[PDB]
Amino acid sequence: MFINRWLFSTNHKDIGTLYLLFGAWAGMVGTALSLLIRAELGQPGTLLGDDQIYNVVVTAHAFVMIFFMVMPIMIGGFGNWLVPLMIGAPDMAFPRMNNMSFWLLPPSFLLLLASSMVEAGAGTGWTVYPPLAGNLAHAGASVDLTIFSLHLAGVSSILGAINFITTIINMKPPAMSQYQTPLFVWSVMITAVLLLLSLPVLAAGITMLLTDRNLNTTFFDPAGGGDPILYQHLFWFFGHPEVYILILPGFGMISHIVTYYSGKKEPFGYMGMVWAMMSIGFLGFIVWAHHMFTVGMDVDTRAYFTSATMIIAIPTGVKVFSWLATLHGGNIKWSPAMMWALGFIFLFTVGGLTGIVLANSSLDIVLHDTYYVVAHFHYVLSMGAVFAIMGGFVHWFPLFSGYTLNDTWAKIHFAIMFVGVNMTFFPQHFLGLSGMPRRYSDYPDAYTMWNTISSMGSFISLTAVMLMVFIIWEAFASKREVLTVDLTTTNLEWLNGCPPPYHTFEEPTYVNLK
Amino acid sequence: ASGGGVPTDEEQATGLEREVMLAARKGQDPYNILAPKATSGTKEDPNLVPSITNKRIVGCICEEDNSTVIWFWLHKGEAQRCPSCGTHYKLVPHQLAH
Amino acid sequence: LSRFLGPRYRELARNWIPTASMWGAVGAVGLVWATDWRLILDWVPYINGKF
Amino acid sequence: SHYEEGPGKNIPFSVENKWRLLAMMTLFFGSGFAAPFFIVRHQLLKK
Amino acid sequence: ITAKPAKTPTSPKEQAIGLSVTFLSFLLPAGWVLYHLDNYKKS
Amino acid sequence: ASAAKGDHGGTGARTWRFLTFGLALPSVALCTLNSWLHSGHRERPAFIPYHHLRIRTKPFSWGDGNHTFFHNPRVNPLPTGYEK
Amino acid sequence: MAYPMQLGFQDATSPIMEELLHFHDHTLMIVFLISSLVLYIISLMLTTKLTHTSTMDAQEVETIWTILPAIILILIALPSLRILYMMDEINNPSLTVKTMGHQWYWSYEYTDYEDLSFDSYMIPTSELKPGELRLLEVDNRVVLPMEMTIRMLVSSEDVLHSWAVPSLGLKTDAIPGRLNQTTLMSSRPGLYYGQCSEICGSNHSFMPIVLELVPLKYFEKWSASML
Amino acid sequence: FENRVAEKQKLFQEDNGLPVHLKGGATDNILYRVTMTLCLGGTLYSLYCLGWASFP
Amino acid sequence: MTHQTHAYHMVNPSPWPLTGALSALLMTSGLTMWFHFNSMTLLMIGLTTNMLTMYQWWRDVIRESTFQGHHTPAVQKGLRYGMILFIISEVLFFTGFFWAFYHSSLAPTPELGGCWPPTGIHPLNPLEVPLLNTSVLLASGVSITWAHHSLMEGDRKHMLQALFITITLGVYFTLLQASEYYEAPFTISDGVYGSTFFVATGFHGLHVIIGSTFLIVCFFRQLKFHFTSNHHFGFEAGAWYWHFVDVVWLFLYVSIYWWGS
Amino acid sequence: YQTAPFDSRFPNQNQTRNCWQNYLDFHRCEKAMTAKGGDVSVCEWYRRVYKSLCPISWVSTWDDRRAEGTFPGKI
Ligand code: HEA
Ligand code: HEA
Ligand SMILES: [Cu+2]
Ligand SMILES: [Cu+2]
Ligand SMILES: [Cu+2]
Ligand SMILES: [Mg+2]
Ligand SMILES: [Zn+2]
Repeated sequence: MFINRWLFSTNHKDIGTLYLLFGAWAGMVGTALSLLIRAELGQPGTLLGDDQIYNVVVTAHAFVMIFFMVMPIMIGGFGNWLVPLMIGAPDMAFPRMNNMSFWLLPPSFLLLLASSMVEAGAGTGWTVYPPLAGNLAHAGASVDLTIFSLHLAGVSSILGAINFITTIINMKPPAMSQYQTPLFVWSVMITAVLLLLSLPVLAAGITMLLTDRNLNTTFFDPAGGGDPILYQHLFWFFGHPEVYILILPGFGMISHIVTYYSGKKEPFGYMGMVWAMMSIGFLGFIVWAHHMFTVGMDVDTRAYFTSATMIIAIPTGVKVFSWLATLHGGNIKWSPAMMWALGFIFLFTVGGLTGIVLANSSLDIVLHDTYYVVAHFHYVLSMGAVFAIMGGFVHWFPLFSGYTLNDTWAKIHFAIMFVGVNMTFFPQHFLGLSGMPRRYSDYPDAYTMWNTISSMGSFISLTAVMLMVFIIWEAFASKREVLTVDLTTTNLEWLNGCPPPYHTFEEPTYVNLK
Repeated sequence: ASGGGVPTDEEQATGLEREVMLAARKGQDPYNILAPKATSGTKEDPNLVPSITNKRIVGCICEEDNSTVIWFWLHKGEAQRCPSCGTHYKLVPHQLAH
Repeated sequence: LSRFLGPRYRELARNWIPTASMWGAVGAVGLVWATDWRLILDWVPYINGKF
Repeated sequence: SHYEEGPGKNIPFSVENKWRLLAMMTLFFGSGFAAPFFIVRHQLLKK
Repeated sequence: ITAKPAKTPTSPKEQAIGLSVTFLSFLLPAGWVLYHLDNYKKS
Repeated sequence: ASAAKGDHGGTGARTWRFLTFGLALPSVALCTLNSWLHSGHRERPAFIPYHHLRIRTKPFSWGDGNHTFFHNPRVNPLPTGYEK
Repeated sequence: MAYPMQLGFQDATSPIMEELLHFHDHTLMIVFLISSLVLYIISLMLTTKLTHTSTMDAQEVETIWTILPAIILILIALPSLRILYMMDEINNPSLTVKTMGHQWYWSYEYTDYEDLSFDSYMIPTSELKPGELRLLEVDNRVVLPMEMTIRMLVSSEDVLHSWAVPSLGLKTDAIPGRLNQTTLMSSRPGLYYGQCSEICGSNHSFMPIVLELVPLKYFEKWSASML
Repeated sequence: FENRVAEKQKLFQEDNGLPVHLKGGATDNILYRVTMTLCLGGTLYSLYCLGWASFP
Repeated sequence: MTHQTHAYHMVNPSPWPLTGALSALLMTSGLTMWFHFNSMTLLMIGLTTNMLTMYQWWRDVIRESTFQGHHTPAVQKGLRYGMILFIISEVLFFTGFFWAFYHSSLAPTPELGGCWPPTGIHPLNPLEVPLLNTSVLLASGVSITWAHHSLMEGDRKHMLQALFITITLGVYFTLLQASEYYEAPFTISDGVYGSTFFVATGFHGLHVIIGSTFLIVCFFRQLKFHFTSNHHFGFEAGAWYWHFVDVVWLFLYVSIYWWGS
Repeated sequence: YQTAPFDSRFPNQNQTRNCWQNYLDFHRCEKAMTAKGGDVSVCEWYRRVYKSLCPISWVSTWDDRRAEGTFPGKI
């Protein structure tokens, strides 16, 4: 019974719930790791020890938050939960395969946990670049385990990418065109395509790294004629699409949240919005090298990559401005989710603006490998991707559970986290302009002030993620059942009540062919 | 070349596959594979929404190029109208179900 | 000689295969048991008549 | 499908007793947050 | 979004309890390990 | 190096079966002969301890950890030199 | 070097670093414009009881907000690219120094004439003489002639490392088996600090760079007394 | 040859309230349990090895 | 409600995803044991449960489609998409390896002799067996097509005959390639040339074996009358995969065997 | 001679080949002036350049390779 339901599932709703549960827990581990990082940097000196134990921590932080919290939650959680409901499908195209996608995750996570236990773990950076990641500077099972964890996580994500594209394309009502599906669905259909094309190149890269250190190959070893830079190309070819794969579903949720709380029927410029994500997804494939400005490449190619990278601002701009245009004549409701949506719009703008700066190779020479880049991506990840997750979570919680959250508490939670993340990452812009490198367990005396303030902010964030856990408990402890939902005419996900039954759309949906 | 020996759908198709196969040749569509064609939608010529129960979700693409489908439950009883454009829809019992 | 060929004969051999194949396995293992064949006795955890 | 439906029934954990739940959530998120701390400890106690 | 009153309301005391517990479960284990860091760094 | 040839406008199974036995298979036969005629056994290459070859940064997970998988002693020397 | 409570870039010791400061100011001016524009529009949208929830025509305004960002990007791109080429410019150096990253120290090689080569290691915070910088002082500074175009060639003898010196606006990764080139040109004497800008193991944070720039005369006598 | 898909269609369409991976008999069941056993055991064995390798 | 009125397939709870996920764990960690603590027992168990899972998972799929009739037209169109997409991810997997190769051969490092093929490497002759392997794969392309056409025309014997010829050519290539490996005067350990060669041609080799067992499966399904002249996706896929395989070999031949040697 | 001058055939951030080429060139010229006499003329230029640009360790190992005859370049 429990087994059949929870271990042998073929239900998009239950698999989606299983994901959210996996993502939340992984989110705890990643938070703990981020605290050890700021604990180590909150006072001049060494708390843990050498850059090895420290960088092992920094590496797990990245893998956990990227592959185990953000991706599972947005794509597996919201993806599986909402997609079928938004297009009127009974389930997904491949219910069984969908389950394997999920179950591949816990093992993948185990391998990553195991890696930091055996030997001295993997202090290579999330980019696990060779020669440091090689069998000399990093002998032992650790890196190999890190590689296998990544293989599984990749197999999991492209299997799911296959499911979402097939479902989304093949399972909509016969009269509904693609230009009739909601932005969130488009958002995951496009993210699914990026995963399908980038993930395999990564697997090609790390498999080459695996043979280099166990089978005596020399793909990245100069001795045999290899090239450590070749790994950089392969990794980053996936590495960039990967960050868009991380923000796109967030773009979608934001479009849904802003529109709903503005009391609007639809988002402003729907086709412009579809065009924008498609452009973003595409340009995202031809700019990888901006991560290699100080590697010794030709000035000309270095010029190409700074330009190509900059044009991504245009489409992203039409999206920011569209969400604003959406708020326009709206009847605004200051709900928790709307608060998260507004924060995202601003904070993400700042963080992406800061990324345009780094787009310049000349300036990037002095900005690369410093805390400026740590600020850039935490703005777009800690107050971009994450803010979307929170807005979507508080907005759809009633649909998933049937129960409601205490809005006041939910608002307190935003206030605390908003202060925390800004205090944590704002100072870091300075540390980076002033020269503080990345991946250091200690720094010259001058960087003491900002690092201190920065670490204090991380404690406020800790407070907020603790409160959230409680906020979820209370919701489930009180049991206020949902009664009425607004704007369902334009929001299908809610039409079957909270929570929708195990089997929805048993009998299709009627859509006329005008 | 020359010869024979492989089964055909008409002779080897089973389950739901066969059901839609036959149903399809009689011109009927019990498993909603095709897009329902609209009527004039007037109070007197409502769109007839077949159903296997007493309510079915209707999605109304008000105007041809619309990107937003208006959704709502159509119940057993008097004809009902799309909230954004009138257009009558009336529930009807679903015949063929095997 | 061509008579052996036939639609039932294919099905027939298909049917008789388990019984006669079983005999070969029985005949083979039993023959190993009769000649007390060496190298397989290496592979048996129990019946090592060798010290 | 003998799968029960409705609030509190579409989840793999019991939500019927708020305090048993409290315990479970506490172990769940708790064990997740503590893991990194004990891993660092483990690495610090090796040689 | 409307909802029925809580089937099993959580009074302030009850909340104060769940909030305290939630905090301790996060702060204790970490605090302990962190409290003994030096002992580990010295074997 | 060709361009193309005999068009037979109607392609059914008979056409593909025709190409199989009238083109595909005959080629496999010719090339087989060709490769059976050019079967010149090259004398094992002169050994010279080049550093960019016979790489060994970690002993292989099998045997004496110094023997590559499809090791052919006749044409593959160990790092030290030819097997025997 | 960096001082306490610093906000922006370290003071430019060389001309391209000056050139960068000005470009950054330009770029930063724009990010301030846009980021404040967005914030104003947002607060504007959320401050009225007036509603208009019916349909709104897009596209029309959609050109303004697509052509504008396009013009602004050129305004940044142009200056950026110019400085970019200016860096990879045809110059003729009067000296060539090599540096080789190693797991936890850099070694320099001045070999145009004689085979001079030494190791540069960080001074343990324990053996620092008062007034010496905690994680930045090295035992053997890399001495070079001020006011002269030097050609640095960066490589490594093990894992990846990155040789950087912010005041001069330099940063070049050190990849084994590779010779990356960079032009150093200080326009003023002094001590200029930098640090390894690439994760390379346990002591990644403890393998600094200290440039000491004196006049040619003193440079050559130093060079000789060094062997 | 044969052609008895008709016999199997019937066997598998039989309303015995069995899941497809068991609808076919007793062997389905033994195969299932063997597979499940090996997987769980293996998983247990793997955890042991990791606990073992974690230590110097 | 109760009785569905959509043409889709609601698959029964299967333990297979869990079983295959556990399998991946066992094989990955098992490789880690083999590579480090010199043990294969774990790797052996993983390979085992894995075959078990694939057999059963695919057995059921056959049950649900051929015996139970759940593969309505809508369900099939979805399977087509899935296969295409899968083949795509594969095309991009091989792309990492051609990138690697071209990267190395177009800009040979001095440690190689500053040339390509590196000094000391004696490349195979494209005009010998590589040319043979090429013609074998290409012929199975025409024969698998003949098979497909017989099937649609209900010609049982011929489809079987063509599918058989196709399968043996695939095996012939496997053996031929196997011998080439054994006679090759270079190894995986011979620098970047050997790496580049053995892993690209090697992964492709693995794919020819994966494609051949697939066609074999198709062979038997046909012996058992599973396929109808009109519904045989299992074959369509096997066929698409098989072509992906010739094509990859054409690039290998031209790039590694001819150009880069 | 101050230091190796700018070389048009090696105009980018990567000088690896610059070092490599001149090391070859020198030793190739050397071998010729030897096996020809021609008053044992000498190609110093190449050595000045390669010594300036090539890190010691490379030159060393190459020399050793040339010693044991495992040097991969053709001289
Ligand atoms: C979801 C996460 C995310 C997102 C969306 C982005 C988006 C962008 N990032 Fe990225 N970035 C990261 C996460 C992300 N990044 C990470 C993880 C790293 C570090 C990885 C590592 O090396 O470890 C990184 C690193 C990184 C680098 C290299 C730094 C280095 O030297 O190491 C660069 C450089 O080009 C860069 C640029 C950009 C650009 C141009 C965008 C653009 O998408 C920004 C677009 C947004 C806007 C431009 C604002 C909105 C638009 C307007 C308001 C229009 C008007 C504005 C203008 C005309 C400018 N990023
Ligand atoms: C998803 C991406 C993500 C997120 C969200 C964060 C969040 C945090 N990270 Fe970051 N970090 C990275 C990804 C992420 N990080 C990456 C890729 C690197 C590069 C590593 C490398 O250099 O190799 C990095 C590097 C990095 C550094 C640089 C270390 C160095 O280079 O020396 C630092 C230091 O301050 C740091 C700190 C933090 C902090 C303080 C937080 C805090 O903001 C955390 C706040 C807590 C949360 C926001 C999580 C709460 C959310 C949930 C738990 C979801 C709950 C679930 C439900 C509601 C269902 N991170
Ligand atoms: Cu990028
Ligand atoms: Cu370093
Ligand atoms: Cu370093
Ligand atoms: Mg770097
Ligand atoms: Zn309507």
